[PDB]
Amino acid sequence: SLIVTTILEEPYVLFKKSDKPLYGNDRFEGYCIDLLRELSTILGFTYEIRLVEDGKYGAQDNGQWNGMVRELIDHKADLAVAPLAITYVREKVIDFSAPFMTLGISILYRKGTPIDSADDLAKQTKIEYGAVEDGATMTFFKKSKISTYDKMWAFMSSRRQSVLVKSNEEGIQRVLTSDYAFLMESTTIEFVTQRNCNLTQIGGLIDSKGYGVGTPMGSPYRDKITIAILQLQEEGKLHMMKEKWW
Amino acid sequence: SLIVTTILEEPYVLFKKSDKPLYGNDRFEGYCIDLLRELSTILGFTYEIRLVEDGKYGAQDDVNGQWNGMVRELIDHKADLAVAPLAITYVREKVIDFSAPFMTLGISILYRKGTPIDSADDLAKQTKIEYGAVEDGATMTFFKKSKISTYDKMWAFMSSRRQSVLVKSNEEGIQRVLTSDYAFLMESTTIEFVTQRNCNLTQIGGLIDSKGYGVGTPMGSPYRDKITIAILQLQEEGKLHMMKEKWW
Ligand SMILES: C=C(C)[C@H]1CN[C@H](C(=O)O)[C@H]1CC(=O)O
Ligand SMILES: C=C(C)[C@H]1CN[C@H](C(=O)O)[C@H]1CC(=O)O
Repeated sequence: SLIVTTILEEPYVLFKKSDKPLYGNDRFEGYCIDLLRELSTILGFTYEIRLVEDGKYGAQDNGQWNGMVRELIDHKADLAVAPLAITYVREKVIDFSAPFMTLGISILYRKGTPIDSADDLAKQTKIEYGAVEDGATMTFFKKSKISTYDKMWAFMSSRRQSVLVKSNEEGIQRVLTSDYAFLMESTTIEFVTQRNCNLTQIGGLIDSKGYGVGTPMGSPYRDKITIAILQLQEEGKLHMMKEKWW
Repeated sequence: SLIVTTILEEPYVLFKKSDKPLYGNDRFEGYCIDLLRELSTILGFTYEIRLVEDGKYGAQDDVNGQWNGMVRELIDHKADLAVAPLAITYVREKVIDFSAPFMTLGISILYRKGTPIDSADDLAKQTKIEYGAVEDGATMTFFKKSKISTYDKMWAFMSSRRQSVLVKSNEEGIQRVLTSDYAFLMESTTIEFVTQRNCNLTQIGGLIDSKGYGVGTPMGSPYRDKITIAILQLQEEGKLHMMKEKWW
């Protein structure tokens, strides 16, 4: 039996709503749960789903790793199945399957302003902007030497206290209730904009990355999961699953 | 010193044009060459570029189970890396390893502008307009393996007309499109290069699937995750994007 570490994030993983109380794996549904189930069928493993205790994805603080990334490092889990960005920093410490979805950083804002691009935000200060603290998105800006993104980070880091948030939900509410643009992942933006008609992605994608299944470094499951993902992708299951949940 | 297998394909890999004949790695330029050089700098390896002898990418001979092309080179440890527009596929992954993708693309349709043909389904449900792909390439293999109804049907068509509608290069496919009533199934990245250069050609519909190109290594090779890590760095600092801009 595999321990599968995950995190609450709609529509990837959520508590299934029902009257009768649900137990163990039944409690969960979502794109990632469907994925996990499809993988389980192809590969022939059983599993226990567990929500990462510290509720973090995985960042380096003292140099300590946290979240689902730490769980894999310490062998406290076999797989991480969540919207976990495949990144340089994470890849040095864990392994990732080939990506099951592709995405990019982009901007969440209200409809019908003059704001048209990242550069439009960067060259002003009236409209505040930020991102989830210590997430892949934030780290991209923190490390970027592209001139526009450098400026944005200078803005964000200096207003760290007030513009950086602890979740996508927190960021979304900010956008809805104040003059604020949220830097978030395009896949999540798409879900949100379908459900709030007054909101909209601004500009295009700022970068490119994927979500992958995480495994402890050197794990034999890696390429097995990779092969499974490619199979699923080519036969259009991954696509149906996106269509289902979006 | 690493042995790097590759193949001539614009704008990924090409012979540098010059009066004086050039030697070794100097002979080559392109997106993939730039990539290889950037990887070499990050990882600190030296290398020798070699064009794959049989001039194939990699399919399994379905009579005798022999692999060919760059995939075969890696399997046999005749090379350390394959750097080319080598699609990361289910069948190939079972026999070699791939880095994380340096480019994302998908199968699409190259056709002439301003017909009623709008999708793969439109092609599949007729026979007047012929269609095909590079023989034994990733695109053909996708249709050959697909259980999607429309694609299954397309493969029935193609395989039975194997004689005449499957081609040996992108270039051959393109000439076909230009000079007869034919739609060419090819990779979207290549479509884009081509359409920028022939003003009467266009992409029909959207992407039929999604895949990446990755650097190939022999299974269990340690180079894998090193190269992957290098690719993620290059992707995150926007160098991969600049490189595409440069060559397109
Ligand atoms: C905090 C969110 C939910 C996570 C999700 N994926 C990204 C990650 O892998 O860290 C983060 C998005 C972001 O940083 O904007
Ligand atoms: C025969 C072309 C040039 C190659 C290139 N990449 C794909 C591959 O990795 O096989 C093939 C495209 C295709 O099959 O349409």
